[PDB]
Amino acid sequence: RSNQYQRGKMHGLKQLRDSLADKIVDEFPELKEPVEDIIKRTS
Amino acid sequence: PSYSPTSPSYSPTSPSYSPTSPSYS
Amino acid sequence: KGAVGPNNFIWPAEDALRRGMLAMASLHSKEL
Amino acid sequence: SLYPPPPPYVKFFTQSNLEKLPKYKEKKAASAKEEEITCALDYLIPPPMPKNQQYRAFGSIWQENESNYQYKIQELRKLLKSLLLNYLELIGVLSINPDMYERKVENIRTILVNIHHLLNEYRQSRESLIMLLEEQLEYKRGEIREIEQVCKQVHDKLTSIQDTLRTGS
Amino acid sequence: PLPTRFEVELEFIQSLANIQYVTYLLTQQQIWKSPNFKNYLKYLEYWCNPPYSQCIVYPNCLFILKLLNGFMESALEGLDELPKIIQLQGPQWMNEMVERWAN
Amino acid sequence: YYVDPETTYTYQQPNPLQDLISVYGLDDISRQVARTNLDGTKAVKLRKSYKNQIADLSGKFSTINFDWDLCSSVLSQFERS
Repeated sequence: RSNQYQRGKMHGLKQLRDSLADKIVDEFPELKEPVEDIIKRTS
Repeated sequence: PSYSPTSPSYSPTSPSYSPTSPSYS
Repeated sequence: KGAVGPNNFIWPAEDALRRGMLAMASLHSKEL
Repeated sequence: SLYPPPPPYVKFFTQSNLEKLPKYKEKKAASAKEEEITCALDYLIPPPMPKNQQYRAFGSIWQENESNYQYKIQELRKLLKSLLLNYLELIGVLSINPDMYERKVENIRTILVNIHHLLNEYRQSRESLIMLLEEQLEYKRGEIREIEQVCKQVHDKLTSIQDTLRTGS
Repeated sequence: PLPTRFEVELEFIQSLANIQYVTYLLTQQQIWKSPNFKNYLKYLEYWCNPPYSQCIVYPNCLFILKLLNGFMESALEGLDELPKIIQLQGPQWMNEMVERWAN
Repeated sequence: YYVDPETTYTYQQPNPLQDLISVYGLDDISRQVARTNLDGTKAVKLRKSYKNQIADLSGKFSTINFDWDLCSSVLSQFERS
C-alpha cells in the first residue's frame, strides 16, 4: 500500500510539474528557457 | 401574595477596593 | 485576541512598564 | 507592587518652590554667566536636549513642500518572475527529490524578504497626503459649485418674477 | 546605565494614559492631598508643544493629563466614575485629538 | 536568480518507479511467502506465531566454576533415597 501510494503520488507530481511547465511556457514565453533547464535540474 | 418587589439597586459605578500587590515575579 | 503579541497594543502594556528600566530606576532611586 | 512608585523629585517641589522659581532661575543664569543636582530647585529648569539627538528605550533607538522609480518597478517585475520560476523549480524538487527541498525553500523566502526590502524604500505617507488632498479638494469644489448653482437659480427665479410683475403692470 | 530624567518623565507621561494607573494613584489619599503631585502635573503641561510632542508614544494621555488638570477645579469625588466616563467619552475625545493633529 | 547551471541534481537511486523487488533479484523469497499464487488461489493457510514450526517434533504443545559431576552425584543420591 505504501509503495502504491508512492507510485501514485510520483505520477501525480510528474503530471503537476509537466502541466505547470507547459502553462508557464505558454503565458510566459520569455521564461521558457529556464523552465526546461528546471526539468534538467530535476530530471 | 407579594405586595411589591424590590427596586434594582445595583451600583456598577462603585469602584471597588480590591488590593493588588503580588504582580512582580 | 488570545495571542499576546509584543510591542503592538492600543494602550501601554503593563508588562512593558514592568520590563522598562523605570522599574529598576525606582528600585535604585537611592543610587540616584 | 504592580504600580511603580512616583518619581522621587516630584515630592520636592511645593507651591513655595514654584513661586520662588523665577528668582532662582535668575540667580542661576547670573551665576552661569550631566547637570549636577546641587539644589532642590534644579529640576524645574527645562532639561537640555541631548547633543546626539537620540533616545534609547526598551533596547531600541530613536532619533518640505508638503507642509529612477522605473528601475525599482522593473526590478520588482523581474523579481516576481524569478520568484514564480523558483517556486516552479522548488515544487519540482518536492516532486523528484524532496529530501533536499528545504535547500531551496529559504532561498525563495530570501527573494520574498528582498521584496519586503523593496517595499521599505517605496514607503507612502506622501501618497496618503495626496489622496486626502484630492478628496477634500473635490468635496469643496462640489460644495462651491452647488452654491453658485443655487444662488444663480434663485436670481433667475427673481428675474422671472420681475418680468411677470412687469407684464402685469 | 542610569536613565536620564527625560526617559523617566516621558515614561510616566505615557503610563498616565492607563485607566488602572489613574485609579490606583487616585485611590491613595496622600497622592492627591500632597500639592507636590499636582505641581508636577501642571509642570508636565509643557509637553503639548513640539518638538516634545514628537517624542510621545500614545497621544491619549495628552488629553488625560489635561483632563487631570480639570480635576484640580472639579474637586476624591468622581474617582468611581472615571472608567465609565473615559469609556463613554473615548469617541469624541479621540475625534478632537485627531482634529488637533491629523488636520 | 537561483538558476545555477553548475548545480545538477542526479536521479535518486534506486528509482522507486522501477520494480524495486527485481532490482537485486529479490523475487524468490517474495514469491515463496506471497499472499496468493499466480492464479490468485490461496497457497497455504496463514496464522501468527511459531508454534506450527515445532509440531513435527514429538510432544504436546497445547499451551505456548560449576561442577557438573558433583551435581549429578547429588541428584543420584537424592533419587536413590
